Amino acid sequence: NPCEKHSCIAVIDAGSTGSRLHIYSYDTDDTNTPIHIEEIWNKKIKPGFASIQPNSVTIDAYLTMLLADAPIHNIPVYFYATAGMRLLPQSQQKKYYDELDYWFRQQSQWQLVEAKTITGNDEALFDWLAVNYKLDTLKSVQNKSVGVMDMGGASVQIVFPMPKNAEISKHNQVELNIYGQNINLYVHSFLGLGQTEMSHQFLNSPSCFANDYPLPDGESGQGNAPSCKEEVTSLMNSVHKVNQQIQPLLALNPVNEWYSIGGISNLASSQLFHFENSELTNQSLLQQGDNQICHQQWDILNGQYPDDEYLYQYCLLSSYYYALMVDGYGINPNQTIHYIPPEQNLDWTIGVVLHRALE
Amino acid sequence: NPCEKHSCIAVIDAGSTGSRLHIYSYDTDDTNTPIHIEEIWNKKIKPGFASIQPNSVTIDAYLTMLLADAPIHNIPVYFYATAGMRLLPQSQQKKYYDELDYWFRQQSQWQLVEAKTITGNDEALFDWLAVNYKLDTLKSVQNKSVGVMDMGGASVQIVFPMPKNAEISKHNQVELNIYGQNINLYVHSFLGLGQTEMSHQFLNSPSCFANDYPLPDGESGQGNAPSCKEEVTSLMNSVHKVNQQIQPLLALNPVNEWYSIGGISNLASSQLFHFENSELTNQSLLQQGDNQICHQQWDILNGQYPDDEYLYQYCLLSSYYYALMVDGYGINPNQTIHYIPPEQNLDWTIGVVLHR
Ligand SMILES: [Cl-]
Ligand SMILES: [Cl-]
Repeated sequence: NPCEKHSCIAVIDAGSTGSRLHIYSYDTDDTNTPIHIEEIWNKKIKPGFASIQPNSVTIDAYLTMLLADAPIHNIPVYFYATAGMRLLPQSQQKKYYDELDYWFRQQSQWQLVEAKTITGNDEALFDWLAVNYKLDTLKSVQNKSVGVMDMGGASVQIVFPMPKNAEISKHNQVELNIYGQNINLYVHSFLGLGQTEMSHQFLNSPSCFANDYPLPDGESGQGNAPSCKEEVTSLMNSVHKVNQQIQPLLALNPVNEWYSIGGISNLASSQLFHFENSELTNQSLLQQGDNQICHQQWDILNGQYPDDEYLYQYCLLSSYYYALMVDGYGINPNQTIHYIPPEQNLDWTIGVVLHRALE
Repeated sequence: NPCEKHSCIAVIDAGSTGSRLHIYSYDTDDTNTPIHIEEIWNKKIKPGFASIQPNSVTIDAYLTMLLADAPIHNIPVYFYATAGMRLLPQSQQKKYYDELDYWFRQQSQWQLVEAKTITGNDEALFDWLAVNYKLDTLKSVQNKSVGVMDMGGASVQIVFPMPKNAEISKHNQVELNIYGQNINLYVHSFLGLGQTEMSHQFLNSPSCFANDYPLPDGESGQGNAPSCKEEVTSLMNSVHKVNQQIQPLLALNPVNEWYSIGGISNLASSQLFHFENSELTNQSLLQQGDNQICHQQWDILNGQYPDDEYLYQYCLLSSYYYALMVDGYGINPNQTIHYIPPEQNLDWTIGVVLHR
């Protein structure tokens, strides 16, 4: 038991399709920042916390199931819900936290520090911290601007270095002091551009599905990644104005290197795709998606990759990631995007180890 | 027990936000078509069926919560799911039906006749039938065109009279016979344009919420219904193409009387709005939404109307209904829109009684 000799905390990522408990051990350096962060337990249950009934019987069973079988007890716990909960009226969110806080108060082997819905901005901050901890770029001043994108189930985040600026909302900027240095980041998140929210507007678009895929309106897929990508661009830009919001900032604050986590890692490392060195370009992503998925017959594809649960959306997702990065964020279609290998299955929770404040 | 003296049927509308069980008694006329339809039981539960974990304990508990206290069990059941399920691929929907079928194989009072996800087009037909049955316009050849809109949580339906049309997907029209008259309807369902799904595109848009309402990203609302409405219009027309599909057909087949069911009734009959005779116009809906929610200080307005979980959405919803009906369907902003009083809890299920 490492928690007898090292600091440990638990961080629960309560996301849209489940809740994932992580337990991290670590030490602290002379700037009192965490170092030697190690994950010693990782367990996910379904479904998403915001999707269960907010009553004591249900929440109690859910929390019990999540915290069952934990090898370590008697540590602090941070329960951070993200977009799944952000989608609910705040008076509904309150019932959940009331019930969960109550559950924690009537037991004494987990010490609940905080249970709340974090903003997409806090979540972007954590995204940027987790990736840069892994790349070991936090301890020393960086010459290169590292940008991070999180392609999540229920929101997407973008975050990159930017100097303190009086003309951008203060909720989109974070200044942090970590390892002795000051880092100033622009943070942004989008709910309606999450994969779930975005997909629910295109399920009847034939260009976004493999040929003969049955669309819910009774028509057939006729997959065409560029056509699908143009349609998704209308959501990005005519509706959400991502281009107007994000392209001026990246032009004034260039990113030297892009890293991504979330669904993009999962799609890119699927056997339908061929990428080396855990990196892709948007150009290649769209072309591969169009050739490998959009232009194939659904039943053949489905038969060839069984129990591959988001397969039916791969044509749409290829197109949507392009539309988001290139048409929305303005990123060159030939620029390299690093993705964190999906085996490490990284989420933003390491950022909570590193940074315990919120907005 | 009214089912001793009359035919009865149970019809569940398993929509995106909840399922509503209705039990209807009825007699029939000389064609064996239902008449004298009365509702004898109405129970709603939440959340939507398609949103619960598809394992057997969760599905069985939900069906029990829906059906077990019903006062009559030995009757035909039609379980029709709609847009909540349309959001899921067929392999996921199958899991839900397999468990559901099993639960019915165990409760052998109920006679499950069908449990399936219906098409948006069948749903729209049901919408039109249910509303016209209640208005009593079915028994005779109407000299006016009655249109119906169903403002659901995940999809929205529009349906109105239109003669056969070689230029229109036959997915979008239906001929029906009822009470011995033929009627052709145009039908259309727009998936993702229901109020819940659509609201998930706008929760951080300051134009769509009361001044200083705290948005999920930490920003403040800065309500302005024309700005909100325009954003919603981009979803309707840049993304979904509603105007291009619907406006030319209403131009050629005008509707004299629009009726609506679903969320518009709940919004319009709330205490924030002032409408008489269960009808509104879009122009009045937008202006009242704009003046009495969008342009209000949130904390003050919230303290003024305490009893009201959805109040904070009224800026967005007023702007949305306007975008849909006026910018999407092309309805004159001054044309009366009748909405069914919310206390009737009218959905499309009367249509199942009538057409199966
Ligand atoms: Cl549909
Ligand atoms: Cl947010």
